[PDB]
Amino acid sequence: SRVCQVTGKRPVTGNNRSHALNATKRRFLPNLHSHRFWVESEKRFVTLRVSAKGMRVIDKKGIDTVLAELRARGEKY
Amino acid sequence: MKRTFQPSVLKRNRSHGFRARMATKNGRQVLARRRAKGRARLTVSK
Amino acid sequence: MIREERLLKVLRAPHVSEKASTAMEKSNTIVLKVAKDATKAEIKAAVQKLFEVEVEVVNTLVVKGKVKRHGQRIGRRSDWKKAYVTLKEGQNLD
Amino acid sequence: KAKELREKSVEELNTELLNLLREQFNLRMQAASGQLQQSHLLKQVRRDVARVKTLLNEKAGA
Amino acid sequence: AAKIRRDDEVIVLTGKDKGKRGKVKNVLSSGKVIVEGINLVKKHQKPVPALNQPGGIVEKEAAIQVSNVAIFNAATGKADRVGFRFEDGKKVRFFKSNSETIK
RNA sequence: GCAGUCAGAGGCGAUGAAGGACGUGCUAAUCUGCGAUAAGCGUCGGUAAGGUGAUAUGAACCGUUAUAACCGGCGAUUUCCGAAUGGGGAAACCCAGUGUGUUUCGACACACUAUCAUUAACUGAAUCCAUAGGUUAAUGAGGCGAACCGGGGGAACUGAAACAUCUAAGUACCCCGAGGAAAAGAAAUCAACCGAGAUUCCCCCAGUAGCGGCGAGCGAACGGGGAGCAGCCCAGAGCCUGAAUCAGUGUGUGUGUUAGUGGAAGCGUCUGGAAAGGCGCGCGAUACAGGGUGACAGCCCCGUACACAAAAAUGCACAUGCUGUGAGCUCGAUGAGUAGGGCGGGACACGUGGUAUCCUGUCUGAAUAUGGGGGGACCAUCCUCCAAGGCUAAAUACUCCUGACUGACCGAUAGUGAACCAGUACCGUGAGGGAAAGGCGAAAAGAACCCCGGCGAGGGGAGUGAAAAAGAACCUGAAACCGUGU
RNA sequence: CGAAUGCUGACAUAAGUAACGAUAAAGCGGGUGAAAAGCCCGCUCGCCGGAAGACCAAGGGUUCCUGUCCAACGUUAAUCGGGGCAGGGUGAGUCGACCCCUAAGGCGAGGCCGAAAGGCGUAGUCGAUGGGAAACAGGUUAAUAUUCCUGUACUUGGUGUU
RNA sequence: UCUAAGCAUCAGGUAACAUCAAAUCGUACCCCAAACCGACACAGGUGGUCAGGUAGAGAAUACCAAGGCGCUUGAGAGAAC
Ligand SMILES: [Mg+2]
Ligand SMILES: [Mg+2]
Ligand SMILES: [Mg+2]
Ligand SMILES: [Mg+2]
Ligand SMILES: [Mg+2]
Ligand SMILES: [Mg+2]
Ligand SMILES: [Mg+2]
Ligand SMILES: [Mg+2]
Ligand SMILES: [Mg+2]
Ligand SMILES: [Mg+2]
Ligand SMILES: [Mg+2]
Ligand SMILES: [Mg+2]
Ligand SMILES: [Mg+2]
Ligand SMILES: [Mg+2]
Ligand SMILES: [Mg+2]
Ligand SMILES: [Mg+2]
Ligand SMILES: [Mg+2]
Ligand SMILES: [Mg+2]
Ligand SMILES: [Mg+2]
Ligand SMILES: [Mg+2]
Ligand SMILES: [Mg+2]
Ligand SMILES: [Mg+2]
Ligand SMILES: [Mg+2]
Ligand SMILES: [Mg+2]
Ligand SMILES: [Mg+2]
Ligand SMILES: [Mg+2]
Ligand SMILES: [Mg+2]
Ligand SMILES: [Mg+2]
Ligand SMILES: [Mg+2]
Ligand SMILES: [Mg+2]
Ligand SMILES: [Mg+2]
Ligand SMILES: [Mg+2]
Ligand SMILES: [Mg+2]
Ligand SMILES: [Mg+2]
Ligand SMILES: [Mg+2]
Ligand SMILES: [Mg+2]
Ligand SMILES: [Mg+2]
Ligand SMILES: [Mg+2]
Ligand SMILES: [Mg+2]
Ligand SMILES: [Mg+2]
Ligand SMILES: [Mg+2]
Ligand SMILES: [Mg+2]
Ligand SMILES: [Mg+2]
Ligand SMILES: [Mg+2]
Ligand SMILES: [Mg+2]
Ligand SMILES: [Mg+2]
Ligand SMILES: [Mg+2]
Ligand SMILES: [Mg+2]
Ligand SMILES: [Mg+2]
Ligand SMILES: [Mg+2]
Ligand SMILES: [Mg+2]
Ligand SMILES: [Mg+2]
Ligand SMILES: [Mg+2]
Ligand SMILES: [Mg+2]
Ligand SMILES: [Mg+2]
Ligand SMILES: [Mg+2]
Ligand SMILES: [Mg+2]
Ligand SMILES: [Mg+2]
Ligand SMILES: [Mg+2]
Ligand SMILES: [Mg+2]
Ligand SMILES: [Mg+2]
Ligand SMILES: [Mg+2]
Ligand SMILES: [Mg+2]
Ligand SMILES: [Mg+2]
Ligand SMILES: [Mg+2]
Ligand SMILES: [Mg+2]
Repeated sequence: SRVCQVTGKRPVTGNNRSHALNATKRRFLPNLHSHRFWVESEKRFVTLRVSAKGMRVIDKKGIDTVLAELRARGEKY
Repeated sequence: MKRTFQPSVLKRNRSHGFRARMATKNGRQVLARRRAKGRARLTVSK
Repeated sequence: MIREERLLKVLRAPHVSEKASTAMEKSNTIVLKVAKDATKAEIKAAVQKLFEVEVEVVNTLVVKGKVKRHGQRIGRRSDWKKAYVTLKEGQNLD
Repeated sequence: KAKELREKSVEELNTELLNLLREQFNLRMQAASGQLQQSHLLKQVRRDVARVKTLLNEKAGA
Repeated sequence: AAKIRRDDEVIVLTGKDKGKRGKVKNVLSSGKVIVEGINLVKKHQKPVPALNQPGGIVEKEAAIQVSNVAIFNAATGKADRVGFRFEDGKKVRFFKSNSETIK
């Protein structure tokens, strides 16, 4: 699915309100990409399907801190 | 004149039988309906 | 060797009929009433022990039950299995 | 007779289980023809197979 | 649990045969005793080829309610009732009149 | 059948379920029961003179002072299909592999072998170390079921006397996950210069303040009265060392539950087919709740008020040994891609309005106790509070099922669709739809025997019964409708 | 309750009227029987004969064969019947299925994809309507036969030898 | 039919002979029809196989063989239509 793998973002649903306030159902998709991350301790690359908000988290916390959260979550990479 | 019911036991069983009514999520709810209603004959299958 | 407890369940009754009587006095054939899951190697192995008489060959058939009516109500008789055991020469049976 | 068959062994209740089934075979053939006018004897042997089969499982690890 | 038993002598309380003493012959599971001699009815019995009955109009015994009799007391000559006490660690029965044990 | 009240129980399943198929009798069928030990086997208790389930007789037997039968506790056995799990499949079938014991060498019996998840050991590529992967092990999951509960998605008819904002309505329906309840929950909450002190639920406030093509409609809070009550832990170092609490295992010990035990007291006459009725004279009641008995019974029977009971298994409670978890003091820390912001939507009674607050798809982004949030645009002062980590009982919601009791609820075209072998017969390829059908009599005493007739159907006598125009096409027996006689 | 082309059951009317389902067609003698245009036997006559004969598959599911019965069923009567009731009847190494192999197509360990449910698909695993061993003639039952019996064969596997 | 890992003095191969085995299921009856699909004992529908005589080009057609049938209301009369 369109699920970010660090944050856990996901498609959410809303409306397309027009100028006459007609409401039709749409979705809001998350800004997902796939990206190789160099992990210095293991000395390899890791591909993750991560949002642009989630690439900014690995900039803040570190890739070793992030991947520890996904093991304790029970999620595989 | 040819009428709409032209019987065939193999096609009787592949399309409406017990193992067909177990191979999908919706076909299993057909059997759960007919058990709570109380059907003696639960499928087409002899 | 089939176990002695299985050989005591294979045979059920003798079949009585005009055709069953005719083969006994012509073809040296006894016509038995056997179990439904019995097999030709057990029908041969239970006549050769419990009757003490040698068998040539076994011919089996399954008989299908009849649909009857108990007044207004429908019901059906059970299917059973029927063996034509061929005895050997000089072999008479109690 | 499960009070009485309890004073026996696994060696005997295999011999004892084997003589009721010889007896059961000669009752079923006798009731196939019109030669058994005592049909309370089919039920007695079949109920006594069960007492011996019960004592075989009480002995074998129960 | 039961009061009237197989070979008691009863006395009938209601019916066409009120008042006649007699021995019970059996008790059925429907709450009905068949008492010897009392409730005699006539059945037009149909003959059959087998089973060796000549067949006629037989007079025989019919089932009466257990509630419609009572254990006759031989000493008093009346209908009396039945109680349950324990003697010798065994259940017994006695008469509600004069409190003497049925034996 | 229907609607409730009071109290249980709130699940079942790889130790193979729900639902089935096939078998199973002295048995031809169907129903209930059971599973190749097949209307049943053992044991431990209860109880007993009568029994061997139903239509439903018969035959063959068992039992009477205690292993006949029945009732309850704990066991035994429990075919095949079904999550079905060794592979496959047109459910109830088809074909094995491996290992272990016997084999009169023809062959039999027993056990194991799905998948996923986590964990562990043995191994193990490109490629050196590695790693992906590979192979065995142990432990867990899976399926079904009434509503209630929480979350992921989410209509239209309709109303507006048309209709598009709005309504219907976060309703119907689909999906995921629980539990006996769930969820919520210990203030970055309100108040208003006085103060209250988590959550849930009931009554007021109140059709109020407001929202609204300011239309149709939608609709609070503040504060008050009640139900119920409860507060703690971690972002962590010394001193104390098993002291506070919770579960688990055990054991004593109550109290229920699952079979049971005794239980009062009435007769004569009249009518009648039959007395319980009428009329006389009596007795019981801590019991005149109820039911049956040949018409209407406190006293004939079953019970009822009351008084006793458990070898065994088990629920909620107490007490006691128990593994693990740690009280208390002492100083110290104080939840960052977070709060706020721009954009697009959703939630708030509040439709973007002058709109505070909450959630976030997208783009950004602090201060950190001297600091920060809220007080309905916004600012100063004052007040109150400490977000970005968790846990928590009661009051609240519901009924597939169990037991007892009730009704100005129904009485067979009603009440369940079904009082009756009904989700059956029957109709449809299927999903699915879906009936009609209750009453002899007190008891079969259910009509021996003779007669006409085809060894018929049907009728006439006889007999049974209070009644036979109560004769099985059976209580009563209306109307339409059709006849014979005057 | 009198009406809603109301709902269910009963019962009228037309009316003892239309009709009795291919215009291939019947006649008589005898038998059975309570009863014979229709059943059985006999003799004649007519119709089909690339079918209206014989053998199967699919579908059905005992309709098969014999004895008994004529209420209902059969567009009439019925002694007859595919009707009621009871009994009997289906015999395989070689026929068919199973089994071996695959087609279209189906499912699908992991995998990739998707709010959930789910979608597609690799290895594999199913799926005939196609490929893969072998038996003939005569005789026999009321009802089965390449299966039973008589004669004469053939095929594939396990075992033991040399 | 060919070999590779393997196995090498064992397997296994293949020629003769002897021997045992070939299980389980279906098998009746109808099948252009009164038994299947059409509410019906319904002038309808329904795949394959076998293919005698005389005439004939013929599996058309007429008459026949083997074989099977006269189609489950009949009797009269001899108007209109
Ligand atoms: Mg809309
Ligand atoms: Mg043979
Ligand atoms: Mg066979
Ligand atoms: Mg009985
Ligand atoms: Mg499977
Ligand atoms: Mg399996
Ligand atoms: Mg398979
Ligand atoms: Mg609308
Ligand atoms: Mg509209
Ligand atoms: Mg409108
Ligand atoms: Mg909770
Ligand atoms: Mg204050
Ligand atoms: Mg008692
Ligand atoms: Mg009493
Ligand atoms: Mg009485
Ligand atoms: Mg009366
Ligand atoms: Mg944090
Ligand atoms: Mg924000
Ligand atoms: Mg703002
Ligand atoms: Mg916004
Ligand atoms: Mg932000
Ligand atoms: Mg804030
Ligand atoms: Mg203000
Ligand atoms: Mg904080
Ligand atoms: Mg907190
Ligand atoms: Mg009704
Ligand atoms: Mg009535
Ligand atoms: Mg109804
Ligand atoms: Mg049907
Ligand atoms: Mg008569
Ligand atoms: Mg009456
Ligand atoms: Mg009447
Ligand atoms: Mg009338
Ligand atoms: Mg009326
Ligand atoms: Mg009116
Ligand atoms: Mg009317
Ligand atoms: Mg008329
Ligand atoms: Mg006429
Ligand atoms: Mg007319
Ligand atoms: Mg006319
Ligand atoms: Mg006419
Ligand atoms: Mg005609
Ligand atoms: Mg005709
Ligand atoms: Mg004639
Ligand atoms: Mg004729
Ligand atoms: Mg003739
Ligand atoms: Mg022609
Ligand atoms: Mg039949
Ligand atoms: Mg016939
Ligand atoms: Mg017949
Ligand atoms: Mg007649
Ligand atoms: Mg007729
Ligand atoms: Mg017939
Ligand atoms: Mg073959
Ligand atoms: Mg697929
Ligand atoms: Mg998968
Ligand atoms: Mg494939
Ligand atoms: Mg295959
Ligand atoms: Mg084929
Ligand atoms: Mg083939
Ligand atoms: Mg034939
Ligand atoms: Mg045939
Ligand atoms: Mg034909
Ligand atoms: Mg016809
Ligand atoms: Mg036709
Ligand atoms: Mg003319």
